[PDB]
Amino acid sequence: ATIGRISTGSKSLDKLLGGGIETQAITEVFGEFGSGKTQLAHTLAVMVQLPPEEGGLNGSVMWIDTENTFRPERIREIAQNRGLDPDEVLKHIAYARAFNSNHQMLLVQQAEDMIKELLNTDRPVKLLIVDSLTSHFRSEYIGRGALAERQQKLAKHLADLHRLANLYDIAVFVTNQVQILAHSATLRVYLRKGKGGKRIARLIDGEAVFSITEKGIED
Repeated sequence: ATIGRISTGSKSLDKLLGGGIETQAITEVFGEFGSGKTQLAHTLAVMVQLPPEEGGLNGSVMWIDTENTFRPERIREIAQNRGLDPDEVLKHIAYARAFNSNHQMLLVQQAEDMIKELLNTDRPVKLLIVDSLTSHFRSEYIGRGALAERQQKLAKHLADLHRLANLYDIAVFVTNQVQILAHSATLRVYLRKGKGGKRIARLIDGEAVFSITEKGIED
């Protein structure tokens, strides 16, 4: 399958990314608390539902939430302000809370069932969000010997996510709160606060600038 692109809502960020978030890839956004990672996730969960000529993939969404940070009313606000029906957009997000890292890993395997079910409908899954990818792993695997153990378990989790992205033509979008470790995401985007309330994005391995608004994010 040819890869698809999803607009982030920001022309600046889309250009940095080569035309938006890619399917058949894991895109990791990382940065400090408050850098806008979850706002970008909320915006993408709306944008992917747009038709292709507007920057979406006519797609539905699966969301795995490790920090109780998903806000249905934020989805509804972004949707309405972009001209979409807020309740239809929300209904196309399958939502699950992961209560520890082992549950998080099972939920990714569980997601394959719904992905297969929706694959030949008019709104197949096109975006899988894990927010936060790392918070449970950081809490649970700590101290001497934890680096190797945590990295190995996260490598398996990311291998599972890569398989879903590649096999079913899905964009996987993950967040990582960061104040030397290896990472296996396809593309890593560093996000930080700038002046004037702006957020600044930089690829790791120019910079885009965007604001957080009633439309989610935009230039």
